[PDB]
Amino acid sequence: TGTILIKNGTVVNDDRYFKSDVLVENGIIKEISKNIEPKEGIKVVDATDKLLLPGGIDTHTHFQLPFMGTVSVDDFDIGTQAAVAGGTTFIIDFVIPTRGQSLLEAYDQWKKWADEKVNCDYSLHVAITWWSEQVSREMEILVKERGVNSFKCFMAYKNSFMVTDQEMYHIFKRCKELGAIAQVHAENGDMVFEGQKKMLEMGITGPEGHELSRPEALEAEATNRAIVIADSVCTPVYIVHVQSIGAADVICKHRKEGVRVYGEPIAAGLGVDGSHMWNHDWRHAAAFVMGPPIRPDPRTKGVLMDYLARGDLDCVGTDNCTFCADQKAMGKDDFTKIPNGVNGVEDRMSIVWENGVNTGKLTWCQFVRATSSERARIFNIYPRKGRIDVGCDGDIVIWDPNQSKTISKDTHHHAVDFNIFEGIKVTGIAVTTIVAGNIVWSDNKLSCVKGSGRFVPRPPFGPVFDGIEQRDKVRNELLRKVDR
Amino acid sequence: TGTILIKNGTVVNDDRYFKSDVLVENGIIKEISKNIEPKEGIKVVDATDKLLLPGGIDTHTHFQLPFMGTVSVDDFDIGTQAAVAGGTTFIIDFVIPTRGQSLLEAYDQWKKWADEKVNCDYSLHVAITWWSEQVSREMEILVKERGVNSFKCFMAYKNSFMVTDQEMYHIFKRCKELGAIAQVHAENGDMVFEGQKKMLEMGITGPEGHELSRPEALEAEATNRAIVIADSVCTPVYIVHVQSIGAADVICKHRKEGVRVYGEPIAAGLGVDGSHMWNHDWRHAAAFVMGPPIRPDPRTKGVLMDYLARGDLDCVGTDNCTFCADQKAMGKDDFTKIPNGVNGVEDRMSIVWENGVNTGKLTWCQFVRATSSERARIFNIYPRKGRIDVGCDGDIVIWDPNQSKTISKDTHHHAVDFNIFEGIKVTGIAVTTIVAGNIVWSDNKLSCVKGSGRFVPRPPFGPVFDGIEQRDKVRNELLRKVDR
Amino acid sequence: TGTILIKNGTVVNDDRYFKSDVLVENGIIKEISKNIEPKEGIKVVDATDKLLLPGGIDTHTHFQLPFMGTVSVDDFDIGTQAAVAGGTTFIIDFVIPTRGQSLLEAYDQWKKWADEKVNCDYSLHVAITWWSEQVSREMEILVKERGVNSFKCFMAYKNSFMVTDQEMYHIFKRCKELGAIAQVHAENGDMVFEGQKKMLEMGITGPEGHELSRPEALEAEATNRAIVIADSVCTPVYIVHVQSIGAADVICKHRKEGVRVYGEPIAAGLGVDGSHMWNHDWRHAAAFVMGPPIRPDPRTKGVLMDYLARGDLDCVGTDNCTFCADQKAMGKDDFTKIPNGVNGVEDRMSIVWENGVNTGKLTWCQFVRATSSERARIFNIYPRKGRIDVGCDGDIVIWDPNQSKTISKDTHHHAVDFNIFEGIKVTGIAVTTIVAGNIVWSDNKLSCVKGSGRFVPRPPFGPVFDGIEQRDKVRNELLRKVDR
Amino acid sequence: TGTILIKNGTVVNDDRYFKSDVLVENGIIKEISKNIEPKEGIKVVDATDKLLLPGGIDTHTHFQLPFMGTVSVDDFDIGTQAAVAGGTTFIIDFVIPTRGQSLLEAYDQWKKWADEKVNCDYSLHVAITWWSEQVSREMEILVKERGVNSFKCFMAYKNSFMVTDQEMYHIFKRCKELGAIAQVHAENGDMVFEGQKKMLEMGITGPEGHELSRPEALEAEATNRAIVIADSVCTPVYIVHVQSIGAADVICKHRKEGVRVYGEPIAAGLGVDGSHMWNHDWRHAAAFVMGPPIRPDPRTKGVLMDYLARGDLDCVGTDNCTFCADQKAMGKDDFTKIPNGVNGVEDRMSIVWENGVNTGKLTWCQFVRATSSERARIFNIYPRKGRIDVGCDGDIVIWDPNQSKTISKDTHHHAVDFNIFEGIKVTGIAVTTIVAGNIVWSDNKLSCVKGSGRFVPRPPFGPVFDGIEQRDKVRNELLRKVDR
Ligand SMILES: [Zn+2]
Ligand SMILES: [Zn+2]
Ligand SMILES: [Zn+2]
Ligand SMILES: [Zn+2]
Ligand SMILES: [Zn+2]
Ligand SMILES: [Zn+2]
Ligand SMILES: [Zn+2]
Ligand SMILES: [Zn+2]
Repeated sequence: TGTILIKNGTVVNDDRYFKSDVLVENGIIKEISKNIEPKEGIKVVDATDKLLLPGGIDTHTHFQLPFMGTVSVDDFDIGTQAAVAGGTTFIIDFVIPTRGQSLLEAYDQWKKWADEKVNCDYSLHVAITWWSEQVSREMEILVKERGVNSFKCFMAYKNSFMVTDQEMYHIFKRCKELGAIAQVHAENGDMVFEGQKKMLEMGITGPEGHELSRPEALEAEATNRAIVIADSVCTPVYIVHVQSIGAADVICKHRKEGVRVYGEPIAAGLGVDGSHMWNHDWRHAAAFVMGPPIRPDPRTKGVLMDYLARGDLDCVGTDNCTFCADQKAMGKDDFTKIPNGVNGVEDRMSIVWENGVNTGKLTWCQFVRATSSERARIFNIYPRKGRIDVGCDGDIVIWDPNQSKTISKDTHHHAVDFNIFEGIKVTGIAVTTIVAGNIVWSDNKLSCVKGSGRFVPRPPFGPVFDGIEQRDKVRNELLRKVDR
Repeated sequence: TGTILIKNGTVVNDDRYFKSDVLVENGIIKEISKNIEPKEGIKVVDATDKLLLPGGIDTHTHFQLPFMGTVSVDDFDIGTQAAVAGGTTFIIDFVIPTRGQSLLEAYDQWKKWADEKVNCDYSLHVAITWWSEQVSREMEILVKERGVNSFKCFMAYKNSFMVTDQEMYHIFKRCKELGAIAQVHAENGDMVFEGQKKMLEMGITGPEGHELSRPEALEAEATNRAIVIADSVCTPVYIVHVQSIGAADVICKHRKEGVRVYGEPIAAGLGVDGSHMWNHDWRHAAAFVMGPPIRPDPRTKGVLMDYLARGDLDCVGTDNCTFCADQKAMGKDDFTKIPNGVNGVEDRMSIVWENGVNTGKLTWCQFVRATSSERARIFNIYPRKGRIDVGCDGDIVIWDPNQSKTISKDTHHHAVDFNIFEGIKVTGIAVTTIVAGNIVWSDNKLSCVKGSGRFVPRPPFGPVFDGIEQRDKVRNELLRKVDR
Repeated sequence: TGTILIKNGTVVNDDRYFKSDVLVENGIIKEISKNIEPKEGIKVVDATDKLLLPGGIDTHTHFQLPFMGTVSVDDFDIGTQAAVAGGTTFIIDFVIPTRGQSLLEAYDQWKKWADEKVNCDYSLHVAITWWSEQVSREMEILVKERGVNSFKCFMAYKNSFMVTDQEMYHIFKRCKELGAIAQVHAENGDMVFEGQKKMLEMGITGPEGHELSRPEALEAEATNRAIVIADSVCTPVYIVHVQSIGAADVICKHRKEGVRVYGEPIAAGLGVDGSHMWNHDWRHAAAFVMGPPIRPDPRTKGVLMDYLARGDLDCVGTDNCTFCADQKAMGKDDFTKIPNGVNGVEDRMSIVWENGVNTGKLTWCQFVRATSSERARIFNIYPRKGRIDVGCDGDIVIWDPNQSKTISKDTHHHAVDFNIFEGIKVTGIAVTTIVAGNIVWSDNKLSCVKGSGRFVPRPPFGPVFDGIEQRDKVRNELLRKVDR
Repeated sequence: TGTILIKNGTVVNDDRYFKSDVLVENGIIKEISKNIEPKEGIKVVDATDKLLLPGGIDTHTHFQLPFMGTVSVDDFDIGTQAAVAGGTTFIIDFVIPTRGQSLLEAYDQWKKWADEKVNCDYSLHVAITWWSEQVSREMEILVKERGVNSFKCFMAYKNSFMVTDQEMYHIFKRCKELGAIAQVHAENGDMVFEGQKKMLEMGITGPEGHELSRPEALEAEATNRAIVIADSVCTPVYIVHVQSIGAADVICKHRKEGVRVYGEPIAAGLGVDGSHMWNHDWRHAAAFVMGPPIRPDPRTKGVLMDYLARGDLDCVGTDNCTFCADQKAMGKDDFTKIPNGVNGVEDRMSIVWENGVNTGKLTWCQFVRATSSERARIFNIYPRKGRIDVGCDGDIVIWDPNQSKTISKDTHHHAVDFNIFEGIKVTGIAVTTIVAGNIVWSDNKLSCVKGSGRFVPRPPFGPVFDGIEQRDKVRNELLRKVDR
């Protein structure tokens, strides 16, 4: 039906929380009121002592990602099952063209894989893995016709996706022109390449070689450069998987001066540290490898959450990019061949809850901002997503702030046989998830429908562009020309 | 009637803006919709090309303040007329007991003056000008019975209102216990007193002696100390009239580490600099005198707005405390006897607009946050105030972002014969103000009703206390006792 | 004789290091040259592969301190033996008047205790434990007649030594007038008192209660306030035992803006952390108690050394204030009655060496600055002390950067039966110490002469006052008076 | 003779100042003593009420620089005359190979031009304008045979000298290996190129187009990147002409964490602001053009001096690169063709004095550090240069802190017919300069000898490399390899 009535709980939006019953009809919220009588035949859910949160939005997923002939184990079906079991009802995945491949053809491939499989709504960012006139031209079609308002370039990955300062400059101008946000994987690629060469030459072949090849100052430098270029163009920039203190500090520094930069920590960075790469077990060590690496500095995750609470970091993704032991073992004598990526789609919200709320770092409202509402505004799908209000989509999570769980591979819903949050006790979990007025997770069991989810288009010139027309006006250099 | 229909404009809340018509019935918003047909006999206002903002909330007013036998010239009637002519539909004024005077008796006096005169809704903070057991006891009655959730102590004014560290500690614990926010006038009082003695001893008697007697480092030091004490108690603190870079930086520093501190710049600090105290005309110079002083550092107001945009400063007050030339002239041979205070209730919003929006520093939504919605949440009157939503109070401002005006005493609605924003050109003004569904400002004319406004109670344990129970839990020192 | 020739070593001053032989005659350096032939009968020391450093200067000692009827176990004889065994040839101790006691009478007592006992040269600071006209007057005699140029006030110790803002202001003006540096024990005394009351009321009686009663934000706040007051007066201020990151950051902040503030970390803060106060053994825990406490934040000592290397902290003292197990046990049911103080006079230099040099944090020259030369300039006894140059005092340490040692009570030369640096392995120690051309430590044995050491007077208006006359000129507020 | 006796003045070194007479014999300081009797026939100079400073060292000169077929107007003869008239007795100039030209052949050319012309001692840095195996190989000969210990690469000048991150990495490793300091012209070259294209396309052809083409964030970004790369290699880096607040802040940030970075402000940055590029007169505007540009932010020069005083910036150069009106006019319709460079060799010290000492920002000793002694240590020519001590070179400046002068082209000793410090009143000037015991400036007149000056070689592995062997040890990544 997509029709359900949720009674006796507390609604929590990012502006306030309050006691109210919520009615969803034909997948849309119809009524919010202190007491809604159940009519004949309507399904009723009890949220006594529980919270109604807008469904989580995961801004950073890589389901079913092709890599070196193999593929990520978590795909669009299993992946979205895991999402809703953890309170996340919307994922944004990355289209990743091969070099010289058309973005439209790559986009077509991605949307076909998803449309068939998704158990919840989704949308897509497009990575700019190579640059040319035709690429520039296909960006316009994506934005105008294919519901895209976000593009991603890489400062890392020399000899493949890496772009230069001159290219990045022009990519950002094109983003500006089309009203798209510009995303950046920000590490100094030339130095990551020299550091990989150095570590392997020293015989440091294990996963720990990964962190040592790329310390956090290379992430902070590249973050700095990408913001300086973006501020010159005068267009919104978005730093994906901000993993380090240094890079977080850079973002805070520039934001303070009024620069239009957004930042995205991820569940791994908020939940674990990089000392697992020094584990004597190779399998365990290699399982935590991703890029940028999870940082071994112990104060890292707390500081990332501090910035998150302040709004100097905006929203939490996962970078969900999962590979099995056998796939990971491709790099057993060479850390550079370990497929990069960890899990998080299922556990993001409970990890954010445990490390943010239960530490006193985040209030309930700041948790909703950090996990749905701000993402929605940034990618221009608010208030359809990320808000419990009349007219908005009936995607809702019944959250129990008092139920405990220890996270383990033995009980997760990922297709991969390892979890980086193994043994971590959390208090506060999703006990029922509702997508389009339908229960898809409840009583510790999934009731998904494969291919239920829909693609959601994202118009250009959203909130991230508010103020920029005026900024362009006041920064006009003709205002500063001397008439001689 | 308190019933009105506003058509063809854009609603602007602090989360998003959108095209919609707004219907107000019996003083409450009834319907928000893209097209509302006017019924028979209903008054219709056109907001074509205009914005519908929640009425401004001024957190810091001193209408009709007794001082040295005389009184502030702007009172509760004329004062609230000026407010609505500038888009402000809610003021919070300070009850100021004399030393040894009952707070309840002082509160009774204040509410009587206001109830008779106000043209818009209001509420009241209570200053703690002296400390004792009975004071502590009357705070409970105020909070429980008299609708107060905010108390103010002074670190300045030696030999009168000043409190010591030990007193401030206990006042904040009492605030914590009652669920009230703790406000602070933060200057080092002992040093302000020695600096006044020094300046006058040097023969520096003019208004410029005022700034020199109290440079900004005394404000920053006292701000620092008040937050450290408040963080130890673990209770929300609120820094009133943050006038300086140094004090703003201190607040940012502590907030970053997760300290629960709020800050309030004022219209004067956002709109002018303290170089007017060096004006060769004594009258002009003395007219800008207030405490803390307006700062002569030119980069001050821009930096205050930067912090405001970031949310490191929360909301804008006025410290509206107006005196005429004759009153100001009491201190003609002694700056210490110049009655302290300037205007701003009328011009706050246009000044914030001109310096925030038209500089590119603030978006439209961040302007609403800075002028209504955040104040409302902080003082626990959201979403009744500071939001255009169904069920909320029909206090609305029709804002024209494109109409210009030069501010002058020759056209203002203050009772005082001087304006600190004289000659300042602003673009973006309130063209119609609506309080409780009734037009009170339109077509450049007032149509107020004296004593129309109501007192609005403010429950304790509002948003400013979210997270604190958990913080108390995790900071519990018994968790850190060694069992020997 | 006080005559000795040191051959084959490297001289290390704070400006450069170089190979040279050093000749000392009648206690003064006579010649520095690449090759000095030994004459008939002259004693020769070999420093092949070793360094010649200026004798260490310990700016902060409390030998033989009266406390609650008992006395510190390390006195002026045993204490100075321990100093030279560790490479320190000059101590500055604090005269501490009782409240209402004459400073001159207290000074007389101190100098009598020392003159009889010291094995190396010394001098004395005077604490201002109470304030009055007569105190102000005795400060002038001390500075003019008794060789003192440094005075100390307390912001902590409510109901005893604590001074208010108004008193501190006037004490600093008096210091300014007399050309003395103003030292400050910087903790918020009112809050330390409320925190002690709170901890004991919770039943947290052990040493860990000490840290919890006084977290580092109370040190940082008081440091901040003391510098703001000192900058207003325009006179040099010196922060003793800077134990925390927060307080170090405050000093860096102000110094950057050009404020005349100096800071003194101590060997304990550079060498250990406060987690020893949570030791399950009461004796061990209580042994690390001092004020301000050693901080449990693990990154503390590294950050203190970073600032030291930068010159944002100037020189290292010890706060050597030692008590035996039996004395410590006075506070067995009450941490507030544990006599405050730890050891360090012997181990300061090796601890600074191990944590500064061997970490790569300090060069050899920066080590000499941090342990002698900067102290000497600050307290105006340079280049007589803290430099190997012709004409300078023949106090020299033969340092072996390659000899290792584990520090222990079983081998130290302190009179106390406990060492806070127990079990710490250091590489780089003093192997021979020379005071006034005489060997007092060599071949792991003492050869001191009791009462050999002399009192060294310290003229007012030293280096710490360079620039201040010009600062007073440019800050003259009459330059900013408006002529009306 | 090179023999002179200076009586009645105060010696000022960077560690202390003191009254003493100084005797120079055969060009070397022979005796320093409170009273030196003049023998028969010895020349005596009176420095009653005056200061004896070590001769100024200018680390950054471009005398006689070939540019676009023309040459800088100040050459090695006239240039060194101007230097000594301003108290500077040592210049370090840059050898600048054309692309594909041998460094040795370029070095040979430079040394030939200088040896014939210099009136005071000099030495040479070598710019790395292109990178190859042979270049790498010629660096070794320069360091081992030709007395060079400093090399310079460019991050600006796309399509000519610019180097990439990968090249810069390898250049710094080569510097490390040879014990040379690595200098960096730090602006983002790709962005400077796009900004030049943009400004000219907008029709902004005047000198103001220069600043607008290259705001300070491009200097701060490139400064940041060069330090991150240098810190990874673990070798000393030196930022030349630090012109901006942003870039100064970056250096402070990294230095704090212990990074081995040095910074060089220049006299123009310390003395004037970039608002002269907006002068309505084209000639005046174009005369202030250099790269990076002088910054129009008014608080710039004060903040640069603050950092200088702190030692976060080390020493002052000039970037003396002078062109006449006719040469400047090459870019009359195109700011990109204006030959870049301003004057400063003559006025550096008085400008530093006026803005540093007379503001209260620098003491006398910190002025000597900033103008000679620190440069000498950094480029490894201390204490031969930058110190008044026995054995050191008899290059001395008699400084009058009380003599005033207004700077003008009508009285300077530059060959160019314009001065950027025109009309600036300074108090404190060089009244007599002495090079190698000979008077070369006195009684407002030059008495130089052309080709008197000598080339001074600079050994590798100087002070800038102290600590680095230990840093390499502790940073060894093999210490962090997991043994599996
Ligand atoms: Zn990435
Ligand atoms: Zn990714
Ligand atoms: Zn106030
Ligand atoms: Zn007020
Ligand atoms: Zn103390
Ligand atoms: Zn002490
Ligand atoms: Zn350059
Ligand atoms: Zn240059």
